[PDB]
This record gives sequence, C-alpha cells and structure tokens, in this order.
Amino acid sequence: ARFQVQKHSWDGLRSIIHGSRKYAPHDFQFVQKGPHSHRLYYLGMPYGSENSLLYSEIPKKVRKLLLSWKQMLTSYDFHSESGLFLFQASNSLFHCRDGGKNGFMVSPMKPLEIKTQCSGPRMDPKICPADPAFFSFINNSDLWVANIETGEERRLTFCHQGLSNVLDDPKSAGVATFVIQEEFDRFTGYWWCPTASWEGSEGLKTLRILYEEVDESEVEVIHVPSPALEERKTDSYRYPRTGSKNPKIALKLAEFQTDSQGKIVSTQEKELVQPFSSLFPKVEYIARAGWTRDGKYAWAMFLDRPQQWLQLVLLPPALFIPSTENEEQRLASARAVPRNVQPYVVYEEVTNVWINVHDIFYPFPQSEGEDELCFLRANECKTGFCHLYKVTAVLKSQGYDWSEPFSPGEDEFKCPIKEEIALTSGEWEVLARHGSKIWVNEETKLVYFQGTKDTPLEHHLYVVSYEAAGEIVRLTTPGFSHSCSMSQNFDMFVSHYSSVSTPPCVHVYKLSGPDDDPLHKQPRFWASMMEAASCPPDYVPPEIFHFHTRSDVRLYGMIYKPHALQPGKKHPTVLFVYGGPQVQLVNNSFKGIKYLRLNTLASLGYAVVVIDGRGSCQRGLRFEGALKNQMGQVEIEDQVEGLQFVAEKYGFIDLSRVAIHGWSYGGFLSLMGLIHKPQVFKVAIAGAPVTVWMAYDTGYTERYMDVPENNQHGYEAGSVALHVEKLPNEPNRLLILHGFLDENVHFFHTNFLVSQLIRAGKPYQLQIYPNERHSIRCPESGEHYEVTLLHFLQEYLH
Amino acid sequence: AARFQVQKHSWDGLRSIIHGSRKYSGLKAPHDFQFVQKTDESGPHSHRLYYLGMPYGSRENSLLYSEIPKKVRKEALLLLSWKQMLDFGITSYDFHSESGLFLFQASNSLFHCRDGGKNGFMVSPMKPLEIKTQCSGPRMDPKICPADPAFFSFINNSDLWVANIETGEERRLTFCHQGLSNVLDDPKSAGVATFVIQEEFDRFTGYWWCPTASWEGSEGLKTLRILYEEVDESEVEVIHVPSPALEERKTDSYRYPRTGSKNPKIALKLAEFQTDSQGKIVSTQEKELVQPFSSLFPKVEYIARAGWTRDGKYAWAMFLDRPQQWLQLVLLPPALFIPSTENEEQRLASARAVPRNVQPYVVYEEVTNVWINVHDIFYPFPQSEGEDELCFLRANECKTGFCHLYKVTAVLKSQGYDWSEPFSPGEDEFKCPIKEEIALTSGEWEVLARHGSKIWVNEETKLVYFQGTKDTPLEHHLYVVSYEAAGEIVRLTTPGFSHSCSMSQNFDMFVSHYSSVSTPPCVHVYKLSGPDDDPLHKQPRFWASMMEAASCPPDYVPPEIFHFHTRSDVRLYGMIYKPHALQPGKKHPTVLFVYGGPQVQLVNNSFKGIKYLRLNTLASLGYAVVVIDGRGSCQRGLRFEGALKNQMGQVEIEDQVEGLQFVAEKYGFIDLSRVAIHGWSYGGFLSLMGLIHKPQVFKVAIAGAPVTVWMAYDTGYTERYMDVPENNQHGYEAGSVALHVEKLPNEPNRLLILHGFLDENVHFFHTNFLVSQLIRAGKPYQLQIYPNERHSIRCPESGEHYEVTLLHFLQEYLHH
Ligand SMILES: *[PH](O)(CCSc1ccc(CCCCC)cc1)OCC
Ligand SMILES: *[PH](O)(CCSc1ccc(CCCCC)cc1)OCC
Ligand SMILES: [Cl-]
Repeated sequence: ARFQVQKHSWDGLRSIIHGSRKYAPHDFQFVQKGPHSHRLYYLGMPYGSENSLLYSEIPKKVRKLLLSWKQMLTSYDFHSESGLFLFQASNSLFHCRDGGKNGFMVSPMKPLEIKTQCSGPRMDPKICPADPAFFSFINNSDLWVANIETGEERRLTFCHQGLSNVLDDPKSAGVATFVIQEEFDRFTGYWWCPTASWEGSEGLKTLRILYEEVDESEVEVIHVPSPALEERKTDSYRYPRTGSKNPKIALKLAEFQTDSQGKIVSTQEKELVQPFSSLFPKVEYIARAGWTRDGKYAWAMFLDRPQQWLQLVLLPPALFIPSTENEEQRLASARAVPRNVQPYVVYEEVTNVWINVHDIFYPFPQSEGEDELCFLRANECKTGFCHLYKVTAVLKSQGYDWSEPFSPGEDEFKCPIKEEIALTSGEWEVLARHGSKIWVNEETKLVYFQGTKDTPLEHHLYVVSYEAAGEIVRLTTPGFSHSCSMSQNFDMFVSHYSSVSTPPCVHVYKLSGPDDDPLHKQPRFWASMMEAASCPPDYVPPEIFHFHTRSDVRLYGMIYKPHALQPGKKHPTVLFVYGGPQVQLVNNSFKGIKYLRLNTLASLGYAVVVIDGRGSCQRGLRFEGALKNQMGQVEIEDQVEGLQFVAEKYGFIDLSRVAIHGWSYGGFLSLMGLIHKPQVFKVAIAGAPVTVWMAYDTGYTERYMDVPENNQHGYEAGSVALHVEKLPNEPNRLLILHGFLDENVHFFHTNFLVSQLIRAGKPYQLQIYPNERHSIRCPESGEHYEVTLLHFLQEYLH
Repeated sequence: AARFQVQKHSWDGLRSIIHGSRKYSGLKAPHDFQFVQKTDESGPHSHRLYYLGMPYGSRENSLLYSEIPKKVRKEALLLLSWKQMLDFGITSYDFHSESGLFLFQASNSLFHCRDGGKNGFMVSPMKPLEIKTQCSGPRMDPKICPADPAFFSFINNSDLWVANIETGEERRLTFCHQGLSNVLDDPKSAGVATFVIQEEFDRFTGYWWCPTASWEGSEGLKTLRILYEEVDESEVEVIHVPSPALEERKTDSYRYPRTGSKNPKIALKLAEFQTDSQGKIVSTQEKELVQPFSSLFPKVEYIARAGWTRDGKYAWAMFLDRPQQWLQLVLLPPALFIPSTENEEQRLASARAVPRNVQPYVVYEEVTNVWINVHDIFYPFPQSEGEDELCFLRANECKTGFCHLYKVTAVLKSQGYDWSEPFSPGEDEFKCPIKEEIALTSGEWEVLARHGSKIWVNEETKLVYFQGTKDTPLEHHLYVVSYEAAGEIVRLTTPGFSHSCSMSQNFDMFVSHYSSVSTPPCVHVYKLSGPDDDPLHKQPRFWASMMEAASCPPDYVPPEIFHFHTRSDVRLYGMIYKPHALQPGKKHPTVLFVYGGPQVQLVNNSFKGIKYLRLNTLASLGYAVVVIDGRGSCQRGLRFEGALKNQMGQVEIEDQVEGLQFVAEKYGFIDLSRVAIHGWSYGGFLSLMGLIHKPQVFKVAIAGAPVTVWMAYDTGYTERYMDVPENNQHGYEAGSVALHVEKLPNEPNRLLILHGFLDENVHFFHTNFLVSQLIRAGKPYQLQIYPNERHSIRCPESGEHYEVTLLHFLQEYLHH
C-alpha cells in the first residue's frame, strides 16, 4: 500500500517552513585566581543579543548552579602573563586587559582602540609572545609590526608594490593563498619567534618573525562576480586549477631590534643562504610552520605536489642571511655562516594513498641536550590509523660550505631516529585535524587527546603517558560525542557535547583524586555553561544503524522514520548524500540545528536515509582511500547497498519513489546516481555540483585523483557533465541548485552542465541563489530552497 | 462551448516535431546591389549588377555579379545567372565606380579587386589581391578615398590610418590610443563608434572621407582630409561581461553608459595628409576646432551623423542634446580647424590666423516635446559660386508628427567672430534663417528614413525617389516626387506586397526585395522606361529575376492580418494564426506573442515564415497565436509611438488585452481561460507586466531576456523614452517589473524565465536581479539559461532546446 503526502499550496509549504524555523560559547580560556578558583573567558551571543567577549567565575566549592555570562564590553589573541586581549571588531583593532596587574574586572570596560597611520585593512593580528608591547599584522600583502604603548609602526616586508595594475603585482608576505586556506586549512603565512635574542654589541632585544613569501605570477587567474550585483563587475582571483601552476613559495625571516624603552632601532629582511627551491626542490606546499618553544629552531611541515611525501624540517636562524642585490655582499654573508648550521629533516611520512595533514607536532625542550630533538607526532601512514608517537631524532651536522652552489642528494639532511614509540594503537583514530589538538602535561608526563577508541560514532577525551605508555583512560561519559577544551593547569576541562536525541550542552568538569596517581584522576561535573534547549514537540530524533556490505565492510547510516508511520504502507524516500572525503555525516550527536529540514521531510511522511559510504572519514586511511583516482564509482555502490538494506530491515521504504539530494560533493553524487542508477533514483536534486574535475583546484583534486594527464580515465568517469547523454530524457527528474557567487564550486560547473544538457537535448529545472556563495547564509534564500524542494518532491515523487 | 485539448507528447516526441519542422520548412537572398552601365554598343548587356550572395553549392557569402540584358522576351521569365567575381565570408564591400575598385574584409585581412573602368569587364573569376600590413591586430572599417582611390582608410587599435593600395605605404594619422596594458588607463579613440552609438543610434563609423582633394601648398602637394569623431571614455562606467571561452572563467571590460550616468566626452576633429605626384605621403596633421567642441556646442550629448557636402566645402554633423528633444544640422568649414599642439603660444597664433567670417552654420533645427528619432535623409544640393545659401532635402518628423520630405533653403549668415578670445555662445548662436521650406510629401503616413531606408535624388530630372507607408502602414512601397514642382507622387511597386528597393545611380533600373504574409520573398529587377520628357511617369517593367519565391510549404498556414478600434477609437492592426484543422464550437488555448516596444512593427504584409516559423508550429498543435501592434509601436507617426513617453509598461498591456478580447469576440475559438504571454527583450518585460497587472487574463508568462529594471539599461535608449531616473522616479518604479515581484503569482508553473548568459544588450543581471527579488518575496519561478548565447540564440541546438522547452511548458501548464 502506497503512502502519499498531502499536496499543499506554495503558501502552505511556506507556512510549514516558516513555522519550523521558529524551533554556543567558544574559544575558551581558563585563568587562575574571593571564593573563585578560576575565571573562564570566551566568546558568545546570549538570548536577545552581535557576538562579544564574555567571562564566567568558577567557585572553589559548588553544591553537592548555571553559570552567569558576564560581559567584558569571532576570535581574539591572549597573553596569559600580562592579561592582554587583542581582537578585531568594527573594522579596526582593539585591546583590553584582564588578570595580571590590576586584578580582575568587576564591571564592563570600554575597549581601547589601536589607531594607526596605515591605509586599508589590518589583517591577521597577533601579539608578540616574548614582549606584549608589540603585535603584528598584514597590510596590502606585507608584514608590519607596531607598539601598543609607544604607537610606533614599522613595515617589515616589501613584496607588494601596490601598483595600479593588480596582475603586475604578484608577491605577498605573511599571506595564506587560496589553496592553502580552502584545501589545507591554513589561514596565516607568518609565525612569531617566542623568544628574544641579544645577538650582541649594544645588547638590544632582537625579535624574529618567520614568514612565507609567495609569487603568484604564473598562476592562472579567474573572475568571480562581486557581491554588489548592481555594479556588474567581478574580482580577479589566482585559482590554481588541477594540473596548473601553484605559487612559487619560500620561507624568510624578518628581524628587528628594540631598546630598553621599546623603540625600534632597526629591521632587516633575511633569506636562506641558498634558494628554497635549491634546498627543497620537491616541495610544492608549506602545510604548516612554527618554532621550538626556546626559539632555537624554526620548523616547517612540507608536502610534495602529489601529497604522498611530507617532511618536518628544522631551520635555524643562522641559516638566514641579509637580503641584498649586491652579489659581493651575498657571498661574504654566505661564507660567514658556520659550517655546522644546516636544515634537519627530523621526520618523514610517506604513503601510496595520500598524506592527510595532521596538526599535531609537539617538540620538547632539549632537557637531554643540543645533540637530539624529542617530539610527539600524529602519524597515520604507519598503521593506516592516526596515532600518537614519541620520536627522537639525532642532530649531527655534516660539514657544509654554503658559499658553494649545492645540489641535495637522496635523503639530504635526514636525521637518524634514535627512538620511535607508539603511545596509541588499534583500529581507531586520534583526531588531529580541523581544530582537534593535544594537551601535554610535562609535570605528569601525560598527553590528553580526542579519538574514536570507544566508537567511530562518538568523539571522546582520553589520556595516556608519554614516558611508559600503557593504559588509556577515557575522561568523557559514553552515549555522547564530545568536543573538549583543557585548562592550561590540567585541573579542569570543558566538554561541548550532544547526542542524536539530546541537544548540546556545555559543562565544566574537575579532575580530582590522589596527585600521586594522576593517570586515574576522576572527572566530576562542576558547573554548566549552557543547558540543552528543549527538543521541539514536532522533532523526532533519527535512528543510527549499521550493516555489513556484500564485501563485508561495516557501514553506518541513519533513518528519519516517516512520522505517524502505519505498518504495511511504503513511504516515498529521500536519500540525503554527501559521500566525499574529510566528512562524516553519521555519528551520535544532535542533528536538529544543521539538518532540521530532514526532520521536516519526515514529518510530511518522507522517509530519509543517510549513508556514510567508503570515502568518508573517522574510519582510517584504507577506508577513505577506496575512492583513490576513481571518485564517483565506489560511493554510489555503497549508497545503493545501504538504501536496499534499509528497505529490507525497516520495511516502510518505497523503492519505486526515491530521490537523491546533496550539496557540493553530494550534488556531484546526486548526478552520478541519476546517471548510473536511473532505475533506483526517480529524481535528483543536485546542489552546487562538481561537474568537471578539470575545473577544481590543485590541493584537493590532485590529492584524491592525481593530475588530469595521469588519470584521464578517472577524471572522465567522475566528471558528470561529460556523461549528460545518460541523464533522463523525461522532464521533472533533475533539479539543479547553485549559488551564483560561489568561489569554491564555481557557477561555471552548473553553467557548463546546462550547456551540455542543451547539446544533448535533455530537460532540466534550475534555481540560482544570486547573492549566495557556496553556503546559503541568508534566511530567505534558505526558506526558498526548502519550499522549492518540498514542492518538487510533492509534485515529482508521484 | 467546449475546450480543445492539445496532444501531450513526450520530450522526445516534441524534439521530433521541432527537428522535423526545421527540415520540412525548406525556405540566401542577394543584397548590397550596385548597377554599372556597360559602355559597349556591340555586346548584348546594358548593365552589370554587383552584389553579395551565397551561391549554389557554397556556404559563405561572396562578391557576385549578374549580366543585365538589353532585351528580354515578353512573357518568358529570365532567371539571371549568379557569376562569381572571386576564385560568413564577405558581409560588406566598398566600391569606387569610376576606377571599378572593390575593397572588403575577408579571412582576417583586407582584399581588393577591379572590374570595369578602363580595365573592362572580366569574363571569368579573378583572384583577390591581399593588402599587406605591418599593423598589429585587425584593420577595421575600411573605406576607399573618393577623391583618389589609390588611398584607403582603416581603424587599427582605435586610431585612424590611411594607406596607398598601389605603393603599399601605410601612415597612422591619430595618436589617441597609447596601447597600454590596462585598457582602463587608455580611454581615448579616434574614428570609432562607441557602444551606445552602435546599439542605440544605428551608427557604425566615426570617420568620413572628404570627397574632394585641395591644393594648398604651391609645391603641388595635394591635400586629402578626413572628418572624424574623437572620444574619451574615462568617466564612463565599466561593467564586466563573461568571455565566450567559458572554460577560461574570465570576463571582458566594457564602457557601459547606464541611464543617468556619464556618456563619453566627444569632439569632431580633422585629419589631413599631403601627397605628391607619385602618391607618397609627404605630411600628416591632426587638426581640431579653433575653440573646444564643448565651448561651441555645450548642449550636445551625441553626434548622430556626419559627412561632407559633395564639393568638400563644408563638413556637416547632426547633433543631439541629452534629452534627445533638440537636434541641429551644423556645417563646419575646414578653415575652422587648426593644427593640434601642446605649445600654447603656437595654438594662439593659429587661432589669430582664423578669419572672422569662418564659423559654424546651424542650417536646420528640429525640436519636439516627444523625442527626436534620427532620420538619415539629408541631401545638400551644390551651391552657385559666391552664393550665401544652401538648399537641401531633409526628412522631418517632428513638424507634423509624421516623417516627410522637405526642400529647405537656409541662409549662411556671418555674424563675424574673434576666435582668439574664449567663446561663450548665446541662444540662437550660428542659427541660419530659413528662406524657404517646401513640403514634398504630407499626410498621416511616413517617409521611411531609418534602419537602412534612404532616398535617391536625380538632379538631371529634379526627382527624388523614396519609400513610404502612403498606400498602407502594412506595406513599404517605392515612390517618386519632384523636388522642383512639388505635387503628384507616383508609386513604382506592386500593391499587395511589402518592398525593399535599391535604385541604380543612373535611375534606369531598380531592384525590389519583396514578400507577403502568404508568399515568401523574391528579388526582381525592374526597368524604368518611357519618354524622357515625362520622367515622373517612367513606367516600371519586370525585367528579370534574381531569386524566385520559394513554394509556401503545405505545412505552413499564413496568419491573417486584421484591424480594430480601441475604446479610445484608435486603429490597431494584429494578426491571427488560426489553430490548424479547426473544428467549430471548440475554444482553443492561446499564445499572445508580444514585442510591444518602440522602433518595431510586428504586423505588416510580409512573409513571417522564416523568422517566426515557430508561431506556425504552435498553431499546428492547436494553439491560436495572436499578435497585436499596440501603441508604442512604429510606422504610425510620432504621436502613436509617443503614447508610452515616460510610462513604459502602462499603456502597452491595456492595448494587448483589448486586442485579445477583440480577437476572441470576432473569431470565437479563443479560450480566454487559457492564454499565455510570450516575448523577448521588450516582449519579456511585457510578458512579466502582463502577469503582474492582468493575472486574471494571463495564466502563464514566458519571459525571454527581460528588462526587469530600467536603471540598469543604457543612456541612448532608456533616456529617450523615459528621461533620466532622477527626473522620473515614478515611471522608473512603475515600469521596472523586478520592483513588483510581490504582485507576481504565488502559485507555481505560471512563470518561465529564459536568458542568454553572454547577452550584452540585456545583461544577465536583469534575470539575476529578478530572481533575487522573487526569492525575497517568496515567489516560485522556472529558469533556463543559454551559457554560450548572446541576446539572439544563434546556435541551432540552443534554439531547438528553447522551442522544445516552450512547447513542453505550454502543454503542461497552460490549463484552467
Ligand atoms: P564541496 O564538497 C566543498 C564545499 S565548500 C568547502 C567547505 C569546506 C572546506 C574545507 C575542507 C578542509 C580543508 C583542509 C572546503 C570547501 O566540494 C569539494 C569538491
Ligand atoms: P530588446 O529588444 C534589445 C534587443 S538587442 C537590440 C536590437 C536592436 C537595436 C537597435 C534599435 C533598438 C530597438 C529595437 C538595439 C538593441 O530591448 C531592451 C530594451
Ligand atoms: Cl536646387
């Protein structure tokens, strides 16, 4: 028996959607301290209320109390010693002080601005760690520093001339370019040295900043529509499409000297004694960089172009020399560099799948001595699972004369590994990406981390010793997925957590127990920062399940059961898909904020299936690697298998009436489904589809698919715009949605698809969101999308 | 009493129908005619007739000729053979009758050939000789020098060049374009018609050869001169339009004067160069008005037209103010231009040397409270020696509100002027008294003077040949009248057809391209014969065919023209495609096809089956197709088209509906519950207006490339009809359909939007902004784009797709 949905009018559907729409603190900082043990600073937006700086006070004892959000006036930089906060707001840079001297505020303060003699925006501000009088920023693609006390400002780099013709001005300093931001999750191009040196002479403080210089001259340009549509203009962007040139890159060191008063006596640009391209010829990208805590060595994390070969490399300051046009000066400087100064490759990761860039690298101070370096490192390529390892490298300098031009041989600068011991292991992951981090207590010799040990459906907080690794203690309660911040003193932590059934809350927990057994400290709930909002009456949590493919692989999925289900009757079904790498849709956390519309579907009597197929993350490199060089192929197989399983198990699925719908990669796969499984999928709604892989960027596309010339078959197979002949020659089976200003998945993708559909004589329906980028931010756009989708389903799913 | 239902077909079904209709049509016309008399009493041919045409077994246009016989058999039809001259393709050519030189662009280059003159006539195809250049990039807008055909002109990188075709010498004359990398830093051109001039003023050149040489310099140097427009687009707004190579994801920068914003800074200037007896270029000189153009002519926004008197005595220009309600025809003598120089001391010397009795002369002035349409007819007669007057023919519309021929005599009045002093003109500065102004034509009908229409004047016989709507607004015909003895107008073309005529320079023969709603076009040559002492009544006789009319397909059923009177008692014409295989007592679904805007007339007695085949296709599937020329449309006088002044949107739909209601009442097979409105451009605008303002009339609208917001359209067009936005906020708001999305239907499947992505007349912005507002007001829409298309859908698969989509949309959603 066939369940049909009530057909409603357009305004009826608007009423439903408008009605549904009626239905968090972050960037936490614990600070030691009356009856208050600590103050917790954070960002938040209360009920009624833009986002602002807030704090809350933790008592020494609490009753065997929901913490009040106190006001202080998207990110902020903080100096624990001085209590200096620095933050952007209202198109300027502001600062305030709390803690340290003058104790703690008991009432809101006015934020003191830092005005300038600078033209245009001041981006990517950071305080100088060694000396909080100073801070840094980028201005017209160059690095500046300034003094908050004196008001002095100094430009350090001279890459960007600021010429009239923008295409004739390719060089930047301190800047993360497009692919680095979008595909490598790095938003800065410079790094404060944490210490001052006193190089000699008058003994003036020298401060140092490592920075990436880039030259985008050879990189391809594209034009994207400006947001102010009425101007009918575009902006130019350097977009390295797969197979094209990435930027020319190079690490440099800026230094400047300061007196006792804090006045800037001098500055200088330094560069590597040989070119970066000479020393590191097979590096395509700088993934990450930083410094050892002592400032003895700068370090960088390098990637080759295929993203199969990563290196952590130390660069000492002595390896940089004054930049100069004078050839005679250059050679003199190169000659003056000690022979025992050199780069040291302290680690190398290699794989035949790909290098996922993990953020975890913790270099220990050289308590041992100057002859070696110990560090913690997240490594995935060893076991195919991301785990913590304690590595020790040997730093013995081979003689080098840097005045000579020099060609690196095989394994140049490679350090012997004295020790390499795995602190974690097993068929589960330490989470080391996209904000996940470790916290290391050198007093107790313990590493805190998050992982999927208990289950891939839940993030939990664990603890292990890095001296003599053994028992792994979990600190978080099962039946929830947890996102944790640790106090700097390792006494308390925050968990933002939820489950599929319970909306999110934010709790502070206390680590209590005998100090002589720190590994087995007990977590005890202390206070709440936010209790869970009430689940709306018209909200029914989805049900997580799992099943085993014909190839004997465990896949997880969800079902939103049709509300007011009756037995016997089969309901029309929406397969909601993403299906691409770096994502996991199915886990035990609350879906009602981001995916409310799926519940709305189910309330009208659509069944909603979600399947995390092979390619999805939190399941190890082998699982995700299944789609290597053949995107589209594996993924659809698993979507079908999961749909068929759910029909068999749950019984209320009408397989004659299935819609496939996703965004981005999900839009791509929606089209693959209709192309390759027309008898499964009656309709497709493809959001912002990738239709041609040749038109996507280097960083992402090449990682997973190689360059086009090396994988013609895979590119062609997985480029849905090339397979338009196989799309249905029946109307009302294909709806395309795309934001016009999208600068990730260019509108080009949809435009070229439509172009090919016209050439193939195929029917299509189309909706554009003229004011939207990739993600639909504006609420009217969202409502319109949702109403369009409900209408489409009610009309064209029988 | 009962409703007809259209057969619902599958998508593939509809594709079969559309693909079939394109083949089964089975419907190439030669053009740009030049008669030349043969100077051989022995041979059998009176003339050779040169033209452009796509011959048999050939896919490109080329230069062709036909031999015109001295005698023809009376009731035998001679079909003339198209001979080739040469061993897409060629779109135009310049021709010098005396020397027999042809000049034309082809294969990304310049070519030339000769036939006639002293050389005599080819009996077989000849190879076209290329003209080599050292110039980078294209050589545009070439023209032969009238005074000396050894020279020709062209534009290269927005500057004026001349060359010698014999010697091969080339010399640049203007130095406006610096050739910088950034185009925004390099905004000046010479010889070039800018966007609004081309698109909205129908002008595609910015330079004009002086027709005569002069001999200043006792060394025996000959001087040759070119009038040209110099422009500066610095202050003009830039917009970006997507490049046609989509895969590059880039745009082109364009200077787009949007209504209200800055048009280019303009000026007329004079380039001269001197030649020796060998034909070498001895010297060149950029000259400019003795005072600035902006000083002399401060109210001039646009140069519509320009040229020279036949003797080269005066350059002339047709000027327009920004409102386009004030036009002046202005004579400019070469002596008013001085050498350009940065040296201010040298400039003053030159200014001091300019005689006091050298000045401009405003020989005609046209003023209206509607708008000035630019008519191309202005013919100055030669002056007697030492005469201070100029006689000329002029087409004037604003006087009676109908475009007619006048013979004007103006008196060239010297006020006497000190050109060293900075100049400020008063009212009526340079204004020339009008001694005489005879009406050669009159009545409630038009002499056609636009969009290719022209006159031909025979100074021997004192006769002026012209085209008009005298007989009917539904047909263009060829007429003749005397400009001496104004009186009887003789018609020269056959009634029951609309005609487009080309006249021989010797007034002995002419060509007519003509057709009717029922008959496809033909091209026939006619001979004007009779006693020479009665030239007004020369008889046109069919002589030969250039192209016979194709057989009207069996599948094709001509529409029927009709007319009616509005409630205000205004006569509107319309046409009706009756549903094929009509059965009585059935009421059929109906498609209102609309354009509705100025400068167009949809309804006239000419063949619609080429351009509007799909309207017949609609009728074959059982839709009635209605077309109404309401008020606003052309060929009915300035008053009729002026109806929509400052209120576009308002009057037009009322007339469309009144006509629809008339057609239902008269014909009886119209189902008023099932009417769709469909149009492109202005028609797209109106399709949306219809749905907004008459939702009870129009069940669905299909809006092609709609104008949705008038603030986003250009100066030339928008301001002519609506003023600038600041002066007409009410009109702009009322007629901008994207500002009335709240009034669009909140029921799906009543609105389909179509737009080419590369359209650079109606920017895609229009559709984007509409969609934006529809989203904001929670309205449903369907959308189709054509990524590779500009305004007109050229590529055939795009067109088929459009047609199939339209049929599907109608068959699915045109119900009650
Ligand atoms: P779609 O799946 C991408 C939608 S836009 C987007 C959103 C987030 C990110 C960050 C990924 C992590 C960086 C290391 C990139 C792009 O298109 C993919 C083909
Ligand atoms: P649409 O009708 C724009 C069509 S593109 C075009 C075609 C012809 C001309 C010359 C004369 C203008 C009246 C047809 C210009 C532009 O209308 C948008 C306003
Ligand atoms: Cl005369």
